[PDB]
Formats: sequence, structure tokens, C-alpha cells
Amino acid sequence: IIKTGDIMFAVLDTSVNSDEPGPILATIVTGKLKGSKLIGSFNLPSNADKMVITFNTMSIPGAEKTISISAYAIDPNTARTALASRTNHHYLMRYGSLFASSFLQGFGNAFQSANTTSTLENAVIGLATVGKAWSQQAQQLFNTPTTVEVYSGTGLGILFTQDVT
Amino acid sequence: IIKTGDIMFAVLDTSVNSDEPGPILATIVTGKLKGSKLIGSFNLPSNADKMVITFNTMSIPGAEKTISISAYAIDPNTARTALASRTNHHYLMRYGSLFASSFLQGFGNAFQSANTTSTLENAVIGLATVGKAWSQQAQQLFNTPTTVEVYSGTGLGILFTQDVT
Amino acid sequence: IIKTGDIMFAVLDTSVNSDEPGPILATIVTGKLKGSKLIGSFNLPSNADKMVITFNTMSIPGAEKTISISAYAIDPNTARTALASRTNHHYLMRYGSLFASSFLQGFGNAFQSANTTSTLENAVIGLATVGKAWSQQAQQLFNTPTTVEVYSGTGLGILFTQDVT
Amino acid sequence: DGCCSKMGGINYCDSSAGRLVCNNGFYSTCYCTRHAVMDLQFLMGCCLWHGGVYPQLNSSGLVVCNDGYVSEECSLQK
Amino acid sequence: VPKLPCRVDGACDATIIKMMTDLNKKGIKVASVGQNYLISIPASALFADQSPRLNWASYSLLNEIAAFLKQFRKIAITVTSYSSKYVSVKRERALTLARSRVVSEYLWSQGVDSRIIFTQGLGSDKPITSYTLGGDRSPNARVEITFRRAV
Amino acid sequence: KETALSVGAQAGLAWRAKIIDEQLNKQARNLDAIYDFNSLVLEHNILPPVLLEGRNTLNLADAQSIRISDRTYKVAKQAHFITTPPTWRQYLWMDYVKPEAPNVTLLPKTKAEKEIWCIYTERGWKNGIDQANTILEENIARIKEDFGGMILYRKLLAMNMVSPPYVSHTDLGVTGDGSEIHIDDRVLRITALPELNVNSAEWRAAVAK
Amino acid sequence: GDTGSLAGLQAMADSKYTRAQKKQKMGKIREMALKETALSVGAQAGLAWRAKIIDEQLNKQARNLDAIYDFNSLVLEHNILPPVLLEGRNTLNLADAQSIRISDRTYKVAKQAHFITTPPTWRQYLWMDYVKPEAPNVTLLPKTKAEKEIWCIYTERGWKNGIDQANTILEENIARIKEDFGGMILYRKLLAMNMVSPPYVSHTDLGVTGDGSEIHIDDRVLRITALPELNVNSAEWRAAVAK
Repeated sequence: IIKTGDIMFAVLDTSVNSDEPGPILATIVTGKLKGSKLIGSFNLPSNADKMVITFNTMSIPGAEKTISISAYAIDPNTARTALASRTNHHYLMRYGSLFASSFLQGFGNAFQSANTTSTLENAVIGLATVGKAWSQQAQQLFNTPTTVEVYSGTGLGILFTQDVT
Repeated sequence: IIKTGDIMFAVLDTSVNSDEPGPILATIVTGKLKGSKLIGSFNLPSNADKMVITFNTMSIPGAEKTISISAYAIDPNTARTALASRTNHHYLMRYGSLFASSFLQGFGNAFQSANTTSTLENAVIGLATVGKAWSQQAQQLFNTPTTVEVYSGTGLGILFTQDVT
Repeated sequence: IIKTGDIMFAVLDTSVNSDEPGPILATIVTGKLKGSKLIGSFNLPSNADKMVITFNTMSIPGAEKTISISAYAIDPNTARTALASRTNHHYLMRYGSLFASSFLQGFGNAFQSANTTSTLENAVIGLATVGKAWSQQAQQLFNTPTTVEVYSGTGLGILFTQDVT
Repeated sequence: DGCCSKMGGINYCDSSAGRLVCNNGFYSTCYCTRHAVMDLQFLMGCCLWHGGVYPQLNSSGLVVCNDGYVSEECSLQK
Repeated sequence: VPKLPCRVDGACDATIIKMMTDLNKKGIKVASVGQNYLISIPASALFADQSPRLNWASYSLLNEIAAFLKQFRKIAITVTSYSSKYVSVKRERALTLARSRVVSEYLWSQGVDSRIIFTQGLGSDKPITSYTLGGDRSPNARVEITFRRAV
Repeated sequence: KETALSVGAQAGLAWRAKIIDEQLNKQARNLDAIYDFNSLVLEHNILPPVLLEGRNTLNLADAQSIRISDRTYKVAKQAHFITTPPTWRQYLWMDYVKPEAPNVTLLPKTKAEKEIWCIYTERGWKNGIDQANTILEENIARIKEDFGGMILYRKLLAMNMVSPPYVSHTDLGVTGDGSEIHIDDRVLRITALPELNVNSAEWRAAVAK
Repeated sequence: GDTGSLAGLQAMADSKYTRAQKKQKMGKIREMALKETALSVGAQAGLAWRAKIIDEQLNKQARNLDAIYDFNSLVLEHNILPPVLLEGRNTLNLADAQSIRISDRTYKVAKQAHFITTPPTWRQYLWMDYVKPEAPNVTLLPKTKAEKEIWCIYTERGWKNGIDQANTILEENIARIKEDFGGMILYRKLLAMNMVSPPYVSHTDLGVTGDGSEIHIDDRVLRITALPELNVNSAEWRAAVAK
């Protein structure tokens, strides 16, 4: 008998990126339920100031029974919803590509405009012509979000949702 | 018999940022019911001047019963419905990004405009053309709200709402 | 037996900001009924030159009976409907932010205009471009109203509505 | 705090009398087990010399002794 | 642990040994063999010349007796009075009995932590010194207090 | 306000009860000296019963109806078996627990509230002292009534007003089956409870010198 | 406080004590879990360590245990465990009012005698069980010095509690084997007193048994026919004497 919304802990042994889910499993390490596993997947927040894991399918050994207690997750001994992973993955790369494209386009057009008052011309030519296509392609590819990549050796804490038998 | 609207204490032991609600818990410490435990979630306020916890599912231990007393919370010895949290999370990062983008654009256009009356030209070039893309993308990223985070070592006080047996 | 619309008193012991209505408790301190505990909420006006508290669910102690006499409120010894609180919470912050943004934008463009008749040019740059985005976002954030916050040591007078027993 | 001060010190705690033994062969003035002859003549609590405390959750402020009595001292007045 | 006492009240071993040293250097005999304790006091500091009356300054010595008897936990105390043969067997026996009676009564008036006090005196029936030259100055005439320490 | 009154009543009751218990146990010897139940225990290990007496009784029912009597007697508590003689403690020991929980709902802020708080708490202290004193004298009255009933029964049996209690004893030798035995079995049942007699001619008087 | 309650109440009339208690109020709602964990781990460690110590102490004195608990002196002649008896002196029972019942002595059979293959030992009566836990699980941890200090002293309290738990278990086992051996020697003395019937056996013997395929050359079948019990006719009894 488990009361409605109590404290448990588990240790997970596999890692993943936060883009495409799968039936990922953890090992329940404490409580009366021993040797048990717990499957589910992850969910993507829009902002990366938190991250939680949805594990629902609770497999208990001994006899072929399967409770499906689903709950949410905390940082172990921090009790915070952030994940220990990276968030600055893809800001600066797309930033630099777009800004280099813009600098190219501006270089060619401005040093063409400042002509009246060979190599400099062709510099103007290359900059004014490859800034444009790289600018539109960079604003095309600028939209890929920041993902996180979880740890295979950082556990989680489980605060329950319902009562079970 | 519990009268409609009395004052009770609870302990908040696990914390969370205000982005994804979940089955967060308190452990009621006083009153007629002993050892009771109460789950619920949290609500997102419009402005950052107060923040409350909405706790709904109340389990009395010993007997496998679950009363449904649900209410709001106050901070004990405060008579304040605000949460102990911070408000300067998401101002200055987006502020500085957008202001630097604008300043870039202004540098390029005005320092080109003052040309009639190489390195300064390229300064015009770079800041002019990377101002606009960072300006529109900063207006894109500008709307992340001010989240609040509850504390894992700050308790809470509950005034009752209904009648339970 | 309480007559249709008479005068009683209640002592308010818990305080709350007037943005998120919810349960708030009072203890009836005079009249025929002793030990009565009465909960309700508040209502937010568009302009804050008056404010009232609505309390509806009454608990009579001793027995588990629940009359639900709902009545309205005055500030005692004043006979005034204005709330005992402040109303100048968020005028000056939005005022200063908007006026600073507009003055910035005008600074840069007007001293750009006065060029015919590099430090002052870079001043023109920074003012002329960080004024504008801050101006539109300040008009965006200018929509926040000023609300009130009740007191946990200011009593109230309750003038009744209907008959109860 | 030395129960065998001004002698050699503690030797061992005998449990048959619940007392320490000093390093000279004298019984110490302290105790070590709860099965010793204390002369306790003061107590706490209510419903004493009666059925004791009823573990029921009283809605009222009174307390019922389990032989059928009530302690108005331990109960709350009005 | 604050609900239960940690020591028997009014007892410190440091106080016990220092007051035992004080009484031994006073000259009255203190002895402890096994779990029993007995003390011997000469009559010259307590009575007059074969007379059952108490000098005034002896009350301090009996206060020391009381302070040492506060220390232990006791049940049964016994006093005994011995003297020297003076005129009559009846007279010596009665004088010893009277001295035992009066010191027992003052001890009982003081805070003795016992249940039973016994008093008796035997005159000069069991001398412990063949040197019988002195009378009341002799160490033969004395009083003994004996008891067993109770757990 | 009323909170100050309540905590004044609590503090006064607790402090006066603790003082009363210390004063009570300070002289515990004479209590047992005066309340020797074991002197009054009957020889078959029986608590004697309790009697009550009434002198110069009037009763008004209504008009045309008066009923009076010189004296009357009542059996209060029927005598029964005991295992131990009782003591004064279960009749007399004041219960006590120190409340270490003054909750902070109202907080003293200004001098006028502090002063009215102090005087109201002082009034509650006086009320608690009165409560403790009244409860103590209540228990005193109860144990006085019980002892008076016992000694009244003793006097009345001395004066031939009640029959003595009567018992029956039977004995069996070795009993039980071949599995388990007891070597002897003495069984005593009280057959005749004491009661008053109504044939008043069989009475006897008393005199002094 | 409420001890010198006038002075304490006039002290709490000042609001400095209230705001002083406010800062410790949030601490006072938290540390109960730390106290519970400290008590639990102290109980665990103390019970395990004391059990190991007392097992070493028990096995150190192994020879005298066998010296005192010689079952083989009390093993009956057909390799029979003796039965167990209990006695009672001065039986007093109050059933209710108007009813008493007393006895001088009484006797009760506890366990009926039966066969054995081996005499017992003291080990299954006395061996404390020991297993070292090498994984002290910790959920919550102290953060400041005060929490660390109260954590230490509460773990000391739990350590003492585990010591007491182990000692109580040991003395209960001692009392159990004391009961068993007392009942056995009580049966021996009553049988020498002629208070109980001795057990009576019957043995039948058959020769070569089995078919023409599988056989055993002899057969002894032994059945305990008459169980021991006491004698209720008391005239067949005998007393004792000394010099």
C-alpha cells in the first residue's frame, strides 16, 4: 500500500538527447518494491530552465504484474526541475554564420557605394553577392532550438500521483 | 468535525520552477489529522507580485481514505500570499541583446551617413547589417516571462474551504 | 434569527494582494453567533477608488451546520468604501521607462538632424536606435494596472443581505 | 560531569544494579541502566490513577479517561 | 534523560572523599570494609566527665555527621556506646544508654535518610585496649555508628 | 484579548496545580497516617460499605401535604471484594502537564494593547487559581464523604443496626484431570450482603462516664 | 516562558521575542525528518555492532555453556526428550465480586514428550543473528553546524537504543532456555518424587521381511504407548527428608 503522493527514488543508467523519445527505462532502487523497472519517455519544454522525465510503465518482478503508476521527477537532493545538461548548444554557431553573411553583404554593397568619392572591385563583388544567399539561408536555418542531453549516471526522485494496490 | 475555514500548517520539501505544473506535495503537520499528506500543483500568476499553491488531493494515513479538501495557501507568520521567489530573472539578458542589436544598426547607418561631410567603413558594414537580423530575432526572443521558483525548505499555511468528516 | 440587512463586525487576520481571488477567512466578533468563521473572496475593480470584500460561506461552531449568508463590507469607523491600502504601486516605473525610451530615440534622431548646421555621432547612434525598440516594448508593458492589498490587522463591518437562523 | 571524579575514573557499568563502578572499589553516585532504584516522586500527564489517555480525536476540548472519567484540568475551559 | 535523574541528589564522590579526609584528620575514625561503614568518636569531644550532657561546640561535629549521612542511601543505622568502669555496672550501662539515646534523638531530628535507628550501650563490657590508665580521656570510652550501604 | 484571557487561565491553572501537588506531596506521611483503610478492612479482605445519615428531614410535596422525619439512613456503596487497600492518591493527586505551546496569533504592538493584555492575563491567572482551588476542595470533600461513610458503617455495626456480611467457603482437594492439577481449591463466595434491620426492638444504646 | 509566567508573559509582550521566534519557525518545521533519519541510522548501526560484539562474547565462552547445559544427562533411556513442566505457588484469582479462588500449588504440562535423534544445544536458543549492512542509505543531509550537531546527538541516541534492543533480545533468549531447562529438571524431580507417570513403550520385532526381491534381515518397530502424565490419587505419594 502506497499513499497518494509520497516520496521514492530511482537510478537510471542510460542517456539520450532531448529530440526524439523512446521507451527508456530506469531501475527503482528504494522502497518496498525491489528489482522493479520503470519505462516511459521525455517531454520537451519550450524554455530550457526546467526538464522532467515521464516514466509510467512500472514493471515489478516475482510475478507477471504491471502497475502503471506515472509521476514526475526532481533533481535528487536539489529538488529542482532543471536538468544537469547543456543549454548553450546552438546559439553562437548560427549567430556567427548569420552575422558573417550579413557582414559579407554589407561589405560588398557599401564599398561599391563608396567608389566615386581591380581587386577591391572583385572583393565588393564576392561580398555583395554571397552575403545575400547566405543571409537568407542563415535566417532559414536559424530556428533550430536548444536541446539537452541527459546523464546515464544521475538519478531522479519520484513524487507519486495516485494510490496503488 | 472540521469547520469551514480554519488555519493549518504544512511542510514544503521539494521545489519547482513555474513552467510545468506537476503532482507537488506537502506534508500536513498539525490539526486533528496527523501524518496527512496533500498533493496538487501550482498556478502561473499574471504579474510577479504574488504566487500561490493549489493543493487538492488529501490523504489521511492509517485508514486508506482520501478526502478532497482543496484550497489556497498563505506563507505562515507573514499573512502574505506571495511566494518567496525572485523577479529579475528575465529582464536584462533580453534587454541587453536587443539594445546591442539596435546600437549595431544605428552605428552602421549613421556612420555611413556622415561619410561625405577602410576600417571605419567595415565597422559601418558589420554593425549595419547584423543590427537588423539580431533586432528581429531579439524581438522574437524578447517575450520569455518572469518565472518564480518555490523553496524546498519553506513551509506553507492553509486556510480551509469546505467541510470534511 | 438575523434581520434582513443589519450591522455586525468581523476581524480580518490574513492579508492578500488583489490580483488572484481565492479563499479568505474572517472570524465574526460580535452579534448573536459566537465562534463563527466565514470565508469568501474579493473582486477587482477597474479603478481602485473603492474596494470591497465578499464573504459567503459561514461556519457556525458546535454543530456541523453550514448557513451560507453572504454579505458585503465597510471599513469600520470611517463609513468609507475605499480600501485601507495604497494605489500608487506601478505608475512611476512604467512612466519612467517609457519617457526614457522616447527621450533616447528623439536624442539620437534630432542630433543626427543637427549635423550640417565622432563621439557625438556615436551618442546619436546609441540614442537613435535603443530609443525605438524600448519605446514600442514600453508601450507594450504599459498596460499593467495598479491593484490593492488588504490588511491583516484592519477590521471590517458586515452589513447583511438576507435572513438566517 | 565526572561520576567518578576524585578517583581513578570509570571502570564499567554493572547492569545488575544499574550503576557505574569507580576505579577504586566503590559504587558510583550515578546510574547507567533504567532498572535502578531511583526515588522519583514527581510525574506529568493527566488521567493518571485512571484508565489513561483515550487515543480518540476529540472534537471538543475535553479528554476522557479510559475507565470512564474526565479530567477537566487537562480539558480546555471556555 | 531530563525526565529521569542522573544521580542520587545531594551526593558527590569528591565531597564524600574530602569530608572523609577532614574527619580522619579531625581524628574520629572512619572505616569501610566490604559494603559496611562504621565510625568511632571519643567521648571527650561530646560529653562531660561521665555525664550525659552535650557541649555546645559539638553541634558542628554532629552537623558534619549529618552532612556525611546525607551522602549515602541507608535503611538501618545502629549506634553503640562504650565507656570505662567507674562505680556501678548499672551506672555505666545507664550512662551509655542515655548517651546513645540522646545522640539518636538529635540524629533523628536531623535529616536522616533511614527507616530504622537502633540505640544501645554496654558500659565497659568489651574494652579494646589493655592500656586502661585513663578514664574519659582514654580511647576505650567511645561511641560507634555502624550501617550497611544499600545498593 | 480573549486569547490573553485563555492563556491566563491556562497558565494560572497549570502553575497553581503544580504548586498544589508539591505542597501535597511535601507532607505525604500524615495523609497515610490518617487514612488507614487497612485498619478498616474486614477480616475476609473486604472493603466495608458506605452509609449516609440524615437528621431533621422535611419534605414539602404541595399543599395539604407535608412529610417529615427525625432521621433516615441510606446505603450508598455496596461492599465488595478487594485485593489491595486503597490510598489517598487516586482520590487526591492533581493531574498536571505544563503547556509549552503559547501560540502566536495576536501579537502585542502598542502600549495600550500591551497593558490591557497584561491586566486581562492577570485576571485569567486569578480565574485559574480559583479553578484549581475549587477542584482540590472538591476532591477533599469526596474523600471526606467516603471515609465518613465507612466509619458510619463501623459505628452502626457497633450499635447493631446492620447485619455483618456473610460468606460461604468450600474446599476441594486435588482437582483437575491427569493432564494438569491443582493440589487444593478453596472457593469463597459472599452470600449475604450487609443491610439494615427494620425490627427496631433489637437495638441497644450507649452511655459515657 | 510560562514557568515564571508573569515575567515570561511580560517578556513576550515585547515584540522582539516574536520576531526572534519567527526566524526559527521555518527551521522548526523542517528538522523532524533529519531527526527521524538520525534515530533510524543510529538504531541500525548500534543494533548491528552490538549484535556482532555480543556474538563474539558468546562464542568466547563456549565450553562452559556445554558444561552447564548437558542435555545428554537428561536424555531418557530410549533416546526420548523429557517433557516440560511448570509449577505454581499460592494461586490467587479474583474472578469478580462475591467470588474468590485460591490454591496452594498447581502443576501444568507444557510440552508433551516425544522422540529425538539428537540432543539440542544452546546455539539455536542463544545465537544472535548478524549481517553487516555495507550500504548506509542517506536521503537528506544537514546543511549548517546546528543541524549537524543535533544530527550527531540524535544518532548517539539511536545508537543507545540499538544497544538496548540487542540486550533485550539476548535476555529474552536467556529466559527462554531457562524456562526449557527448568521444566526438564522439574520433570526429573517429580518423576523421582512419584508425581508423574513415566512414559511406557512397546517394541515389536519381526524377522526377515520383504518379498523375494528386496529385503531387510530384521525389523524393530517401537511405539510410545503410554504418554507421561501426573497422578491425581494422592495417597500413593512420598515425601522427602534430609540430615
